[PDB]
Amino acid sequence: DRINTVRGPITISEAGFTLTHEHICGSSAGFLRAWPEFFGSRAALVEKAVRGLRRARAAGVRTIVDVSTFDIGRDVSLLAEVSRAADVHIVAATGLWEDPPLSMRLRSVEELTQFFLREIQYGIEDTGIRAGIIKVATNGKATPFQELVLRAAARASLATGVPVTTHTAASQRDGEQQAAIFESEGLSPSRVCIGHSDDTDDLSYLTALAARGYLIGLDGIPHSAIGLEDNASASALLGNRSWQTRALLIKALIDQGYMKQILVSNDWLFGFSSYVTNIMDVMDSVNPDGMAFIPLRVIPFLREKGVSQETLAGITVTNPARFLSPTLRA
Amino acid sequence: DRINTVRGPITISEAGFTLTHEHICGSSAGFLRAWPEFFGSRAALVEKAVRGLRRARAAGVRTIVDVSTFDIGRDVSLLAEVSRAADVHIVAATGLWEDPPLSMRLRSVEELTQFFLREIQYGIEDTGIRAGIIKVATNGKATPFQELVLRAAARASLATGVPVTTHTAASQRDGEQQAAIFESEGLSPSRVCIGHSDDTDDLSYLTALAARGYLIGLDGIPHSAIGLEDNASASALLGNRSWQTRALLIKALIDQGYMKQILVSNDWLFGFSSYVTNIMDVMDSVNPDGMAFIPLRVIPFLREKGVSQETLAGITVTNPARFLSPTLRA
Ligand SMILES: *[C@H]1CC[C@@](C)(CC)CC1
Ligand SMILES: *[C@H]1CC[C@@](C)(CC)CC1
Ligand SMILES: [Zn+2]
Ligand SMILES: [Zn+2]
Ligand SMILES: [Zn+2]
Ligand SMILES: [Zn+2]
Repeated sequence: DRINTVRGPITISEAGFTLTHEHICGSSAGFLRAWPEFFGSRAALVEKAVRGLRRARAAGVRTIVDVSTFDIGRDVSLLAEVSRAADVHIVAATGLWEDPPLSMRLRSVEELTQFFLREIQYGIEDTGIRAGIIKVATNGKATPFQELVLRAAARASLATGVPVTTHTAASQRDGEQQAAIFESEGLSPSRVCIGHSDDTDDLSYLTALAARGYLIGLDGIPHSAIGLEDNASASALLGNRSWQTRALLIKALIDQGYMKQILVSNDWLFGFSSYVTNIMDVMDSVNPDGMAFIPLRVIPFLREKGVSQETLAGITVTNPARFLSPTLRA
Repeated sequence: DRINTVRGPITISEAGFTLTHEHICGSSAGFLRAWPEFFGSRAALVEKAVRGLRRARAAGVRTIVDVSTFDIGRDVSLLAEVSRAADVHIVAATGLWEDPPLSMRLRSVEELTQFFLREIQYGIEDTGIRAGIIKVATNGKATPFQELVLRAAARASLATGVPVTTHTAASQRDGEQQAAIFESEGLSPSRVCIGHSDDTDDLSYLTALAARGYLIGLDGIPHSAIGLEDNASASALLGNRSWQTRALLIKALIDQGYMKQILVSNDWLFGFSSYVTNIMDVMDSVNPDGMAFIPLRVIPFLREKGVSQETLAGITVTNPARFLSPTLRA
């Protein structure tokens, strides 16, 4: 019962209020090292992230789970530096997202399992920092390689107790296939969060997952392009459903009896090179609260709509602790 | 008139016998750092590369051009270590090959030009090592992003005098479109090598490029799967034309008056993670000479077929020096 962070193991009690799907920087493997000026400078990115995490900490956040994989350009040295300076725990991820390079896409399920286990059990690169979560992705029907990634993630989870969290095209109901593959490997749904699930309003899809034991990641609450006029790229990324609409899915699942299975987050970033240039500026204009958006805006909104403080504390503290603490069956 | 290597500038005289298309390791950005055990260990890869380069040096090679880009997982610290230990100059590359990540594929022609110029004029990552060549790629008709890469490579070459070298699907005559795009930006064909050109027997394609001034990269001479029975992956990568057939294209271009435009190489590697597992073992069984294959087997073969020593010295020493030495018009 300890959770690996970029600064070492922490007890479940130390995690506190936890955002379960966030990014310091959404990039690509090697990109921050090769082209730091894309972000102004590495120091500028560090400074921005520390300011943002300090603001989140002032609003009550104690831990974020950075679900950046290898192919999101996860730099655990950057995460450790930012975590130290902001006094916010950061859980790092292994796994693979939607942009694996050839050297990953040509691998077998066994090889991929070895790589994920390396990052969980030994360390990331030469840093000794161990991942506390496994991140995977589909965008519609899984590609053949994505099927291997899902299976390898299940195998790594079954060996270590570390949970799996997923990226979906929620409107395509990807979670159903993801669940099918995970269960074919014997993985407990208690160890899996189906993420980007606030991208859909289909309650039959969401409750079908929750009914069989999955955690539901409502992780992009502030993502919306409403009020951005004539920005095609921002609308394609963020959608045109309001943050209130996304947040009300939290209340819906509470009202259906799934309060213990909800995980809430911002899916925010402090740099973002894997999309159009200046998307970060657009996103910061939409949501200047950044990662503090959940505690500063969503929690009071749900309280106004009748959700209790106790229930929201369970969702933001108890559920992330139960999810992250390593086990085969949570 | 100095050429950048991973150990600093060298004079044109110091380059000597030069292989113009080689790789220490064919991988993906960040992969060697994240999963060195894929290659046994980093130290094992270093040892293998040093042994191979020492064998090449004993056969007469003095310089190789490592045309690994960012997305081939070029590790210039690895190149410098291997170059020091083997006493063989290594020229590093910028540019982009066929596996760019999202953080590259979303960039503009201007942004890409900035990145290529960074690696030529300032340094690669934080190493201060500067690229001496720009590598680009198409596989058939250029994708929209590949058109931007080709244009940015031309712009970087026009600003610095550093040459461009290309990957083609030679049987699809990619060099014709590559030339068209390069020339639309004003780039001199004297600054461009159209590579993998030994993958085709079409002399009308090859002479059409050479006639307008391009250098012709006959750079995969030992690549052949003849005599490998029932290895689909090796045959798809290496082809079923013999090394003698590839080598005779050198003689053909000499006989057509293009001796000053021929560049010859092995396109060898000491590690190879961007293809099927154990491809390196298959390749080493096909060609145990590795990068020494050109001087030990191809040069004597061409001499037996009537090519003079003087002409082969011009192709292996003079042409690479004229190609690499920075200039707008060579
Ligand atoms: C938390 C306490 C339970 C209610 C009131 C009903 C599920 C929701 C808020
Ligand atoms: C090098 C000298 C010229 C010949 C004999 C004819 C082009 C080829 C070998
Ligand atoms: Zn995602
Ligand atoms: Zn995310
Ligand atoms: Zn190539
Ligand atoms: Zn090559």
